[PDB]
Amino acid sequence: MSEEAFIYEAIRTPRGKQKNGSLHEVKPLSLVVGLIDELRKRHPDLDENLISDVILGCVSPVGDQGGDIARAAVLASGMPVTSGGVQLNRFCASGLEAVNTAAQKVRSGWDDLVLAGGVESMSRVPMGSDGGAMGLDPATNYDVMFVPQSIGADLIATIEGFSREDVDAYALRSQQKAAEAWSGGYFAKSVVPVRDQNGLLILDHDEHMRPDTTKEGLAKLKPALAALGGFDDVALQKYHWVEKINHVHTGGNSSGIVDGAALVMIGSAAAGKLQGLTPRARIVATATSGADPVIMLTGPTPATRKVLDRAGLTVDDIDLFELNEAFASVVLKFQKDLNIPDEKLNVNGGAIAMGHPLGATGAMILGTMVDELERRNARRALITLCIGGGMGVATIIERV
Amino acid sequence: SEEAFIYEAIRTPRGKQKNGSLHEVKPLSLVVGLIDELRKRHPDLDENLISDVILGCVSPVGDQGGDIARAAVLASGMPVTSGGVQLNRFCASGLEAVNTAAQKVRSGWDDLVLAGGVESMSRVPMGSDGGAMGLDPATNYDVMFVPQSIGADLIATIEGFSREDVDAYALRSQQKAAEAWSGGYFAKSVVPVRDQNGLLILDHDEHMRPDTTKEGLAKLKPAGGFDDVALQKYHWVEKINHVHTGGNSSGIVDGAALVMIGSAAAGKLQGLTPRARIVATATSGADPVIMLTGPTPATRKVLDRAGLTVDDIDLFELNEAFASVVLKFQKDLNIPDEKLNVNGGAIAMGHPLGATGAMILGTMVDELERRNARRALITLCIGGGMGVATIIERV
Amino acid sequence: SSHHHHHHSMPDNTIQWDKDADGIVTLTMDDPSGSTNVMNEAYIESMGKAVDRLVAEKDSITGVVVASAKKTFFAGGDVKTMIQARPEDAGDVFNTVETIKRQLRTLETLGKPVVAAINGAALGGGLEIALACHHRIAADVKGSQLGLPEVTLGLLPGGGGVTRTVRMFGIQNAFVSVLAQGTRFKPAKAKEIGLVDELVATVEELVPAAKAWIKEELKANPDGAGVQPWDKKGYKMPGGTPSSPGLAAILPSFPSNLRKQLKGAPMPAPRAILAAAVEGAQVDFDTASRIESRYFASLVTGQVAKNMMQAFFFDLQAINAGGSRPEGIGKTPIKRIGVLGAGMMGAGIAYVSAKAGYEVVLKDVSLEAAAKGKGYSEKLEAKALERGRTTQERSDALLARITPTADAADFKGVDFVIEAVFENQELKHKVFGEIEDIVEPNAILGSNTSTLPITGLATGVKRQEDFIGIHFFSPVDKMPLVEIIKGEKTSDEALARVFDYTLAIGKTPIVVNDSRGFFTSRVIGTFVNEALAMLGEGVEPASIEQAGSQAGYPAPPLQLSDELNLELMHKIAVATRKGVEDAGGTYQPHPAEAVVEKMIELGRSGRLKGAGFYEYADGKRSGLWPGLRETFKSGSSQPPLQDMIDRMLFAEALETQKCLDEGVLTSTADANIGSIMGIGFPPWTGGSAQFIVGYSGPAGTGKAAFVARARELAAAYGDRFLPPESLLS
Ligand SMILES: Oc1ccc(/C=C/c2cc(O)cc(O)c2)cc1
Ligand SMILES: Oc1ccc(/C=C/c2cc(O)cc(O)c2)cc1
Repeated sequence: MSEEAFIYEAIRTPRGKQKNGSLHEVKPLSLVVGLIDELRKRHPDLDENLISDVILGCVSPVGDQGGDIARAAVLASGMPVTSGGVQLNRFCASGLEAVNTAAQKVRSGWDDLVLAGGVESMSRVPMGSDGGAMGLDPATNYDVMFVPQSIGADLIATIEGFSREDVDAYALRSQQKAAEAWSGGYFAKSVVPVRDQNGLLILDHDEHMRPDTTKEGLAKLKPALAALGGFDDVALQKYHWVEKINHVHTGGNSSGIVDGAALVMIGSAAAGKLQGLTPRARIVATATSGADPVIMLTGPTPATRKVLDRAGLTVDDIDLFELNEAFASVVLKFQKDLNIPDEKLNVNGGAIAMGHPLGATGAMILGTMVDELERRNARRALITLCIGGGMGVATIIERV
Repeated sequence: SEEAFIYEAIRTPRGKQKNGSLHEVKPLSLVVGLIDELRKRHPDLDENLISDVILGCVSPVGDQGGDIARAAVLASGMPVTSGGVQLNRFCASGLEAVNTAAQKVRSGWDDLVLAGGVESMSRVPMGSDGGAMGLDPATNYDVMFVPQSIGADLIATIEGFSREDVDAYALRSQQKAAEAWSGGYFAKSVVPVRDQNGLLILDHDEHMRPDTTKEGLAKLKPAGGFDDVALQKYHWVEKINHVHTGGNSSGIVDGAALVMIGSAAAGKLQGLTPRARIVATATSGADPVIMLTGPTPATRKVLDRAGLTVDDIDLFELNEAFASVVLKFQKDLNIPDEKLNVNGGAIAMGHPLGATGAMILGTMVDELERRNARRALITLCIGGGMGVATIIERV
Repeated sequence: SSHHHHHHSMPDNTIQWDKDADGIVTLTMDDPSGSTNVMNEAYIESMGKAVDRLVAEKDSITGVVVASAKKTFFAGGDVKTMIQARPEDAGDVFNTVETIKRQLRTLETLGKPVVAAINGAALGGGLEIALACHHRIAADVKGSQLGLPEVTLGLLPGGGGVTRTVRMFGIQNAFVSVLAQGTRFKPAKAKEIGLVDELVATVEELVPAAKAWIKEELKANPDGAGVQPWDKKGYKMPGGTPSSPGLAAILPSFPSNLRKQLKGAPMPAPRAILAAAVEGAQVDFDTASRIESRYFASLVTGQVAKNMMQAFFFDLQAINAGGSRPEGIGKTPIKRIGVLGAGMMGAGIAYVSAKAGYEVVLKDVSLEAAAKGKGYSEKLEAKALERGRTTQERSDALLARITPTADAADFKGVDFVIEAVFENQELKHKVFGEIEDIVEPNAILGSNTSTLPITGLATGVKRQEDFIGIHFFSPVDKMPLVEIIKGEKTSDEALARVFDYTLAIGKTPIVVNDSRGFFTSRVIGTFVNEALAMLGEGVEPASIEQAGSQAGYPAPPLQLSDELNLELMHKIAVATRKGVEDAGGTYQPHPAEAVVEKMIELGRSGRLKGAGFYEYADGKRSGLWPGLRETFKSGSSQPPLQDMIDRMLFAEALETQKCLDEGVLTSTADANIGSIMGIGFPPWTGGSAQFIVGYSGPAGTGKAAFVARARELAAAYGDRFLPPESLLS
């Protein structure tokens, strides 16, 4: 609780779509090595031996993402072999948990300069490829009342009273703000185009964005593992006061299945000054809590409220709110509960437009707020992600 | 600022690979059984104060996939606010979880954290998750991937450790592990595994061969062109002396371990007694073609970070992945022979990858209290050229 | 390691040994302790000696044939022993099934072909013995059945049934089709699904055809002789293993689909069968078998298994053995039956009476309606022709015995009357007066009544000795209970005639003394009234329905109230208030009566009116009435769900104890089976009377815990939950 943790770099790859994606031919290890090579290009005189660890979030650490992909990144990129490399899985907020763990390692004073981020090539390693106890253990599945994300989001919209037009209204809002951010050049210096072993361009934009989205086209989409029956009954067996679940979530108001990776360089003030690094933002506080595991998606609210209380701040003190756009109802509930002003919530669009690379999303939307706090010349931003099982993770950053 | 303390440190018995007693037990059940034992020792523990559960797991696939730490929180009925995160740092996943838990407590943003690991290698063999360094010819052909067993034989070749030398340490590990069990050293920490009816499944480390003799170790045989690959980097070595067998290498077993770590105020708020204090942690490494060399620079890093030397440490606990690794480590730092792995190691009791770091960590917590000794240093040779080290102090 | 029960007077011997000149041993099971080979201590020792002898003489043995000398092959086990298994006896239970499977596993891996000669019923451990063989031949004989129905008793196939069926059909097919519901199969159906390989016309061909298969298998396939598919190098589980990408995509939906089918009821047996199946498919056959033993031991030592074994075994045995029938009465068949009325009840009684081989006359007010009463049988026969259960030759015989008419003279020559026109005493008195003389002189005069006392209805006929209540349930083709109501003037002979008539039409009878509400209607009334009271108290209607479903009921209570018509419930309350204010006492109205009258005032009296607690469109429930929450301010009272669930179960359980105290019922077997099969009391309880002695909650178990929980509900919801003195010390 002594050393302050500072963000020095926060970059990410463009998010390639699932069907006919440009990044499908790129091994997820190469997505991380490309970002490491970009950090070297920006800081050629950085003694990489001072980097004590590389922490990558990955929700499906199997196949191309198995065998500690963080360690493979350290070895393949020619980094100093003493730089460690660890993979962690906290589902959706694995990317931010990696950043938070790196910040906490610097705070303890026992690590000095840490790389953090995530990687998720969902077109190559689909969600669920790793299996899991909940699934291969019917005794556990039957007890915990396992319910997928999409059903919990429909349940949130049913309880809170979010109509099908309400969620599609936010879905259009995300597509519009994401297109305005790209046209304004906001992502020009943080989205690092992916190239092959010859330097040829593979992808330079978030190809999942449908910027010509209209209200009428969103209404023609039909609601979407969850197709296999029983999950509605299991959900309503716990939430017995709810009679019918209004399935409002489609592929146009839910987070997109994409490939991508992100890297955040975190270290102490002494480490940055020794390497000639300008601190961009400061990690003010982090928090971890959760909520019910049958509704699952709700859970960011205690994490946001605890990180605000931990930093001694209120909602009014935060300039920008960045919540992962897993489902429109989750963001609408989060906005409704905390009375978040609309002009401060996901000001550059979210996962509905640009995609949700599970293990890498937490670091992507974190680095998004570092760039937007500077571009707006604002002070504080709060970044949070819901997680399956009800276990949110929130983080407050301050521009420096 | 805040100091991290160890309040509990338990582990399951290690069940062997072939015809193992724990083969029918899901690795999730191994963690839940340890959570229930923590409840038995502190039934009035406010579980809402537990902010995270950090489990190490090297092969998080099948029964161990889907964030097994989160599955343990839900299946055991723990509060849903208690988090749950799986991490994989090869052989150090057990100790990295403990270290991360201590670093989260030091930062002041977590109050009470559970840490440990789980590895059911009989159900999920290592390598079941795949990987790039093995299943990607571009990066495999570049980083010179060599199995850790060949690196251990290469260590014995360079340092001049004979087949008798590594087998001598193997017999020593069997003797000390058997002496610790009969002496009751593991009575409180090894939590027997039972089924859903309460019937006994396993109450001891069944991989141990306590009647080991040096003549029997010599009758063992040493277990894709990796020899040529290793010598291409260590070009001054003509031929590798393959001295490691199944008798002088770590056993493939199933097991799990749990450690409860929190701040001084957290334990005082919940009526807990500190058993030991986490003093320092460190991470470094060396050449990944020889792999198991991270412990030596990481041990020096944790000694300098705590302002201590070898003469200040009472007990040294290095994971017995291979006999040559421990002998190489003992010669480098001039470790006294009566201080090194005093209660036996993985050669006798087994090496359940993701859980070993937390097992040998809790093993030293008990031995410090049993001897009324002060300090102990715990290190594991991570796979791929890394190393973790942790210094604990008795309270 | 041993094939025997203990390593350190002895049991009997139930297996005969015979080795032919070819080296084929024929194990003939013939337990001298009964007419059926069961899996008791005598069998385990007998098979233990025989399996030992197969190994000792393995040089002079080329094949094995497992046959039976009973009418059945092998059926069931020792329920008298399993129902006594305490939780402390989990070690003995685990060791017993491990010994049982150790014998079959040695028989299965003998290096020689083993053929099962299934001459009759092979249920439970019987089919498990056959599954251990390499070839199964069944004699296509009448009455033969094959299946693993231990889930119906709260158990699971612990003798390898779970492990082997999953090895044969995969996780999904073995669970859904065989294990989850304990489905029984005729021999022809068994061969189709893979439970049986061959069929023979008569039982005398079994042992010869078995030895013929051994000889051909030894010559045609000498390498893989006596080797199961899961003991070969390249075995591939059908549908894949839990690690297969195709099965791992649908595997997480199996527990949710099961939790959907059971509606959240606390029935642990199907949950354990699925766990043992999936966990077993991840390991070798022997490790899978041991996991099967542990899940079996967790069920036998549990309470639900004891509730179901008490109800569906012991309680059903006593009823079917004439427990409530008078002791010394003779039997007299009936020629023709007369069903008065062609409603959903009268038409239903006409179908089940004809399907057992009895001529029926269906008299109604008009021939237009009597024809549509017989149409109930036509629409159930057309549903049996497209599905293929009955043939065309058989279906014509059923509908022929139904003679729909509107003339009262067609009842000439009827020795069994079953009236079902309407709940009105002066109507039944008039309807019976029009028919009591045209029928036979010694005819049974039955009446399908729900509440009107039989003694009062008998004052409208002459020979009251043959007047009795025969209460059926809608729909009659499905509901298996017949509530025989003994009027004050009914003779003991009339009880037996209706008793044997109930067994002749394939239904389960209970004998009930005359009382307002009898047993079924009176107890089920406390069930719907407790839910209506909850609605008036402000509890969410969706929670009330979920509470009824998670309790184990087949239909939620508000849904059932619409089908029972709230006008009838108001009608009963007026009658109950009439029998109290006239006897000299003050009436204590049930709090649900205020909700009944409110729904009547709003014109929503039930599904009959087309509007009740649910809305109706196209003749089907269209959801809960949106105005229902506004009418009763739903949500203002949010009790825990377990409090709602217990309030319904305890109301019926306490009302059943009153019926046993007043003399309405004479045995707990009638109370349990009558509540289960009559009003749909959840089977996991084992009956409304078993629910008391077998209660299990957070406070404890047993009758003492039931009283404590009843007093807990009484102090927080009303004095109606106070237990009678019969349950108090
Ligand atoms: O309604 C009923 C429900 C269940 C049963 C039990 C049937 C049965 C018969 C056997 O030979 C073995 C067995 O394990 C079960 C009977 C009637
Ligand atoms: O399908 C099956 C169903 C039940 C059983 C158990 C039989 C049994 C017999 C005993 O004498 C004692 C006992 O504890 C159990 C075996 C197979």
